[PDB]
Amino acid sequence: HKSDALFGKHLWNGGKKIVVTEGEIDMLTVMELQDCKYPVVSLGHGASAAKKTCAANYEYFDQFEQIILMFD
Amino acid sequence: MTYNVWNFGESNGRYSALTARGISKETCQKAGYWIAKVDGVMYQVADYRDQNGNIVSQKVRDKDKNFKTTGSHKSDALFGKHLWNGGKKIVVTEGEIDMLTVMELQDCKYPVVSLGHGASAAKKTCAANYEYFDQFEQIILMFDMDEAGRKAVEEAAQVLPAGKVRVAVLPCKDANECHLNGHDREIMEQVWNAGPWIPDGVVSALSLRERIREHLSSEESVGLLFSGCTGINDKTLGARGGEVIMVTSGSGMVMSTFVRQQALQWGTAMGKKVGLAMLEESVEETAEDLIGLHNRVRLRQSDSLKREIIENGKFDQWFDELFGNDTFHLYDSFETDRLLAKLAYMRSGLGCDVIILDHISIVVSASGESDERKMIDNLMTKLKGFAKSTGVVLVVICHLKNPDKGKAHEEGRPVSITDLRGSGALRQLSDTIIALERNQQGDMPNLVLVRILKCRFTGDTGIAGYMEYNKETGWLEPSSYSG
Repeated sequence: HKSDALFGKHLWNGGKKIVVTEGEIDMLTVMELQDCKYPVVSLGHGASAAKKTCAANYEYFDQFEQIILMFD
Repeated sequence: MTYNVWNFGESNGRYSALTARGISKETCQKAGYWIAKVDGVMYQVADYRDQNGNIVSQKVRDKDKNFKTTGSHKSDALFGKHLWNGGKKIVVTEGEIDMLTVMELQDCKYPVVSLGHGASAAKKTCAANYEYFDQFEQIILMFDMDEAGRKAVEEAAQVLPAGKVRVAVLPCKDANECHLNGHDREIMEQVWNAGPWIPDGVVSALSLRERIREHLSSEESVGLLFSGCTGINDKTLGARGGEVIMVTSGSGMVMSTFVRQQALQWGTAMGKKVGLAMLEESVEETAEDLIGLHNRVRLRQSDSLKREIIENGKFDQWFDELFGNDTFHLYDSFETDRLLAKLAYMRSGLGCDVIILDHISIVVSASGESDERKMIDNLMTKLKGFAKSTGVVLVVICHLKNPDKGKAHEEGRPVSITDLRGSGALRQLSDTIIALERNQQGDMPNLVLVRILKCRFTGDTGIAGYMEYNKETGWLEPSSYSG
């Protein structure tokens, strides 16, 4: 479980907008409500490792136009 | 083991016309798009076969927009592939349905295959097939007309053979959206004779019509008029968005007022939201200086009046008056990259249209590096980038190095672009250069001159008018003056 883990990450390479949720279940949620058509990933160690997991992924996230942090 | 390939007949198969898509029955029949129905529900089955003819895999659909993939869908799957072994030209579409489309419009006489995992696996599916595709003279990539769809094309052509690739350009999302009442003839004009490219920054003029039109209406000739000296305006035609205005001069606080004044009238007379990064002074401080300036009184510079308006309610009144239109916002301090970022969110987040950055001379934080000569330039660019990239108006204040030649700055001495600080970046990257001179020991110690030192948009430059300091109100008033 590397310091840059994002659950759902492999689904999206680019886009106009990517929601990023705290945990896996919440990702599953946004992935519904949207009929799984847009991007959602969840924090790999979520909660506390928000800073590390994120900066580990600058490039990946910059692939999208706006990053919507939907945390607790 | 892996999901068995779906037997035709076993599953109640029919080669029926897709009435929903304008694909004929005869069409589905040739590419191998058949309609089964197993255990009750009716599925759409796409038959992927290798060049040898044998069915290697299936991609099955149900109504609601689900899937089910039979056989072994290898990393090189091309739907339609088995139909063409050679040719003068082969269209390559994103999905099965779009393949069925080109296969129509052409009476199924020429070659079309669709990507096996299409969308995202454009690079892999394609390079897997170098040999197969090289069997044709030119490869016409007819992918989706969106974000990821142009990307697909790019990654595709990269791995595809030599000077054969040409990009398809349709009026709508995909080749089928076109067919589904619209422009069959638009698809056609592409199959024959499409354009060339895997250029991520090269942009043929033709392909700019729309971007241009919308520009012409959006952005504005007489952009934001300098205040306090028609002249500045006459010669520069204002501060057009995405420009980078650079105010400079000698000891000029004159300079820091001038900018301040502008901030003022842009954020009040005009509707525009100003953003201020006054790196010299505090955020409280500059706010005061605005309020006082807006009320034509030297506010900070007076113990008595401060007290007076705090008590007589005039402060909360003036403050509301000036500020309460959420129009001014200030960067408040205590890096380069770090600054630039803040400035950006002013633009992007709070969406101000002017950012005034008072005093470039202050670089600040990332210390192990030589000449401010060099670095001044590095910043300069990021700024011009920020500017043009985002269309914000960026006024940038900047202070002058000091002659070594005879007459000083307060001796009026005029300034040239050579006279310029930096080591070229500003002397370059800036669109308009306004300088202000002030011979503070002379005939009019309060008279200040305004050179336009440069102005891309017009190139009309030179002396552009005079102003006079009212030591009393604090304003750079406009003045009568010439020869």
